[PDB]
Amino acid sequence: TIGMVVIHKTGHIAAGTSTNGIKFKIHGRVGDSPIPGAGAYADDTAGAAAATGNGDILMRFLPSYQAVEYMRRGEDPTIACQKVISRIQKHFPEFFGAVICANVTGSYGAACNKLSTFTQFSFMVYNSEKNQPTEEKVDCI
Amino acid sequence: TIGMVVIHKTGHIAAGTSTNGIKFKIHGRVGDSPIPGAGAYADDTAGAAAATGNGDILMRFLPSYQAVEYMRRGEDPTIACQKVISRIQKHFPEFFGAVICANVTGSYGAACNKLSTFTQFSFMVYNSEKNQPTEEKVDCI
Amino acid sequence: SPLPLVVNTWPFKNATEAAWRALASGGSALDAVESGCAMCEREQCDGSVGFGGSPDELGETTLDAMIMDGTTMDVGAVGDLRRIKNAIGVARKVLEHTTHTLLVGESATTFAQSMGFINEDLSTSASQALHSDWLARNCQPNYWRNVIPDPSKYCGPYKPP
Amino acid sequence: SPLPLVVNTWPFKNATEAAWRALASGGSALDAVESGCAMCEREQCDGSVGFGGSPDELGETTLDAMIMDGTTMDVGAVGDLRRIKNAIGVARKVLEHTTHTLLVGESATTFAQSMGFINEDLSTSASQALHSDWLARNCQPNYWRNVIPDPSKYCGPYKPP
Ligand SMILES: *[C@@H]1O[C@H](CO)[C@@H](O[C@@H]2O[C@H](CO)[C@@H](O[C@@H]3O[C@H](CO)[C@@H](O)[C@H](O)[C@@H]3O)[C@H](O)[C@H]2NC(C)=O)[C@H](O)[C@H]1NC(C)=O
Ligand SMILES: *[C@@H]1O[C@H](CO)[C@@H](O)[C@H](O)[C@H]1NC(C)=O
Ligand SMILES: *[C@@H]1O[C@H](CO)[C@@H](O)[C@H](O)[C@H]1NC(C)=O
Ligand SMILES: *[C@@H]1O[C@H](CO)[C@@H](O)[C@H](O)[C@H]1NC(C)=O
Repeated sequence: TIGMVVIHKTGHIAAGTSTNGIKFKIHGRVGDSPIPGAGAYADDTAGAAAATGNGDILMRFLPSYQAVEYMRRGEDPTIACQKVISRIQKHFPEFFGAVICANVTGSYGAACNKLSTFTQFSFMVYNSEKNQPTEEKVDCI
Repeated sequence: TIGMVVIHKTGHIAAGTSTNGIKFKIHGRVGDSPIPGAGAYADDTAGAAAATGNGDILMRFLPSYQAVEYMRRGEDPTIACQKVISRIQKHFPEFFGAVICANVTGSYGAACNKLSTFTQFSFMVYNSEKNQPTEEKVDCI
Repeated sequence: SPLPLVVNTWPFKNATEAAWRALASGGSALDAVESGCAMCEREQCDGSVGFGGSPDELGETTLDAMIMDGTTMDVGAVGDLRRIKNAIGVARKVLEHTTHTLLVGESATTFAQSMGFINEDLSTSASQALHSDWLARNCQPNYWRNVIPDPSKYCGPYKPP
Repeated sequence: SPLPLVVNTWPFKNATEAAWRALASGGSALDAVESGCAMCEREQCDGSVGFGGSPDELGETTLDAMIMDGTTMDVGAVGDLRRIKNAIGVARKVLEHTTHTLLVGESATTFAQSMGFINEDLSTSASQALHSDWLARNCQPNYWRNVIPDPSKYCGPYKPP
């Protein structure tokens, strides 16, 4: 899955995803990617977020909408993103998931649930300061 | 569309919906009903909510999830439901939609968007306090 | 304030009664929600639930339903379910027999048949008329936009200009 | 200013690049998102995006995609898209040419064809191979539970207990 958040220079935000799902999914299965608020969410008044991981689970917690909701109240992108991971973590401690957050001014962050097999999450960034697609990285909590 | 919320005697909560969609919808269209947080949402730690109306618009604001989110914060069921309608209202003043709310202790409420053709919303309630399902109504805001 | 509590959209009293009856017999909240909603699928509540209603552009009635367990926060759902009347029944089977959350279209039908559901036409003479009257009316209303011919005047096929 | 900004999941740099390029050419935020995601569909990023990957139980690759406009809060989305490669391209068309949010299955394939997309098999020798080794390992892993025969040891079809 690929989740992407883009903030135009004007301040207009857009978000999106594309995926082929999970291997050997039951015929007709649809994950979180095409679901607004789960796979991705964008609002010019707050910010945008995109999620990736086990959509069967993420879908039930609407991670992208909640991340944007936190940012709506002034929360820092990384914090809004970690808080989202923490709530799911309370229900499914072994869930595979990563979320990227960005507020209306251009600040970004990310978070992922730490598994023995998943300890760090990389994501690409590109803005004015960085004149090259910069691969960021975060340790899972 | 029918959206239903039930709180078992043991405090366990469940919610669900069923619908045939909107008349003359494009072949293959899916509304808010089967989407968690949109058509319905249930959480034993917060409460539950269910929505109905124009699913195309509703699913973009995740009404059931946000209503439950407010009650999680302490909001009275009615106020949680009203706040949800307002948020959407600012984006689509003429959208058709109604939401039912209920917190963990059995308090319920509802709200709807006021239209020339829709000024009241009727919903069924069945309490132990009542010995028959009674029809409740709320004036839309 | 006292429990159990059953709340549902619209004055669909029979669904309320059906859900309450399930709880009264010892059924869980999931049993209650399923019973109440299945009642409206059968009674075709307001023609906006179950078969024989809201035909799409091709005249086919497709159902959407979901059921959520508030304890585990497990969910079972189907969208664009074709040729199966008990939509919320199939949704519950998704919850109990898979680790997935949503199954759609003709693929969900196959799944439903595997779970014991009867594959049958969802049309009725009433929904067939509604569709033909709609066609005669130049397909009004519809949800297309930015296409030709003018969707506010004509039927499709449509295409971007 | 720190804007414009492009952020995407995983080390998919070519997708980030296509998105930036879209912006540089005076493209909108939406144009950028579509460009970035489509780039991974062509490239089959990690085999988790685009055709020729993640075959389902039947060996078929089906795609899901979404695009959202933060300004209007309009959303175009497709789920269980069959036989169409440019999933996010189709999702954007749902946004631009209908007032609906989500279209699914073979029905969505028909919609895509109307919008000018090419109908084609999404399988490749690689994905088939992936599927065959799966059949060989007795369909392990799978997402079924509480069915007969035991999903943890055997392949399907399954029936309720
Ligand atoms: C579920 O929703 C209901 C209705 O909003 C909540 O009930 C209200 O709870 C508050 C206590 O938090 C009650 O007000 C307090 O009432 C006592 C009465 O002795 C008074 O001493 C306090 O100064 C204050 O007024 C209020 O009466 C009660 N309302 C109703 C209609 O019952 C309930 O708390 C919610 N449950 C949860 C878990 O959030
Ligand atoms: C965006 O994030 C930064 C870092 O937390 C914060 O200082 C800034 O005020 C945020 N912008 C808004 C509008 O909240
Ligand atoms: C269910 O609803 C219809 C309309 O109110 C009514 O005619 C019917 O008798 C009700 N069901 C039963 C079992 O009475
Ligand atoms: C872009 O990334 C892919 C991996 O997804 C790599 O194989 C390819 O060489 C890169 N594109 C170009 C034009 O070099």
